[PDB]
Amino acid sequence: GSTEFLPGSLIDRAEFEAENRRVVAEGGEPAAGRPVLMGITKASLATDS
Amino acid sequence: LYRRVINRNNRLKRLIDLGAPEIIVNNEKRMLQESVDALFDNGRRGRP
Amino acid sequence: EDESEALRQARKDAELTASADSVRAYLKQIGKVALLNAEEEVELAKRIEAGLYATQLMTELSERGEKLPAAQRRDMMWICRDGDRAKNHLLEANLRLVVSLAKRYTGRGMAFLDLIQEGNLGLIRAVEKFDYTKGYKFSTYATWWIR
Amino acid sequence: APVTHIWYFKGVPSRLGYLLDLAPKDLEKIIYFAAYVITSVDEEMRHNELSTLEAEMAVERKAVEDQRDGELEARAQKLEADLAELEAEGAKADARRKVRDGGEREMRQIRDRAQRELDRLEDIWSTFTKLAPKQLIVDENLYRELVDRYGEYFTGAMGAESIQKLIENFDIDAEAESLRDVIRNGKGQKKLRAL
Repeated sequence: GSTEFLPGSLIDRAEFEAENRRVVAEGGEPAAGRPVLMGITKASLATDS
Repeated sequence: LYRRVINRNNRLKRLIDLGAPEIIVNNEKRMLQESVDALFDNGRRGRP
Repeated sequence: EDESEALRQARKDAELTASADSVRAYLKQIGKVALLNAEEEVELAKRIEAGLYATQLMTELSERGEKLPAAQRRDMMWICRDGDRAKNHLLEANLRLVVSLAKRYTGRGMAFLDLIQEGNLGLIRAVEKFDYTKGYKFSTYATWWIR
Repeated sequence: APVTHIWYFKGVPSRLGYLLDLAPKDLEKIIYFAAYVITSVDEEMRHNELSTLEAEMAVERKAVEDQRDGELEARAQKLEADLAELEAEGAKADARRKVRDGGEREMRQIRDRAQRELDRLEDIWSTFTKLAPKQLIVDENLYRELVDRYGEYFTGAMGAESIQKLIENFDIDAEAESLRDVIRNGKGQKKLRAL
């Protein structure tokens, strides 16, 4: 895309959609991805705390 | 662990301030590095 | 066998090894200097004596000296460096005696490498206070200082 | 003396290894005083003096050639003495060729030794030519030769202070942009490594 998003990364869909909405404005371009599911251990390790 | 690190550091500074062969000084530096690594993680590298 | 690039590359690849254990690495590093004998040690003593004398002369010449010409300055600097290098050479020769002595005091208090380095300091002291004119083998004098 | 943090040196991924683009083994070899690393090289000065330094290496090589030719003439004289001592007096064919074979083995071993001296000399010269920063050299004998021939043209050390120097002279923005360009252009194992 065009917003600090390395390919192959995992980010919660809420922030990803917020950044896509913020990037379609101020110069329209998409940052695309696909839903993925990760185990409970991985999800708990990849938290914001 | 803290005593080991202090001893190695003081010995190294004495060695460099007295003047010694580079192989002796390097052995002392390696010992100091291993002591610091033991302080934080005992057994992460080599035998603990 | 011995010749035709048979085992020399094996020796090289063996010497190019991590040897993650610090004591084994130190033994490998100490293994690269040959042992000396009475003659080699006495001329090393001569060289270090010359270096010390030249250093004292230059210290005297520093204040209350003369504008030393290059012929009278470069030679003194060279003999100083030669003496220091000879001292270093003797030390690296006799670290094997140091470790042989320090192997016996293990098992209590401090570790093998700490004992080795203390013996190395003792060897520094012994070389600094050695005297070749007495006509004695250096090992006997150095053992007392190492201990 | 500086010491590296074990957390950032040794781990499941090596943070320091990824940062400096060095294998974890390389880091240990450097950190634990087992080999030398070329902290920096004087690029422009090396290029400027490459012509004259190649001249110096060429004349050293020509002196090597002169010494091996002197060895050749010495063994020619030895062969002449062998002819005088064998083919002039009573001897069998194999008896008179035994000294010839002894000479053959002597010159083959001497020329082999001169050859390996030649490989070590050209290895020294080649390593000087393609010497680059953050390049690792085992076999401290080669480092000693490189230092005594070429004390300048580069600075290399061994240990956590050498690693600290490497981290010091690190164009982080340029490295990141190069990694991003590799991400955009190259694919595959390079893509995963760059990620």
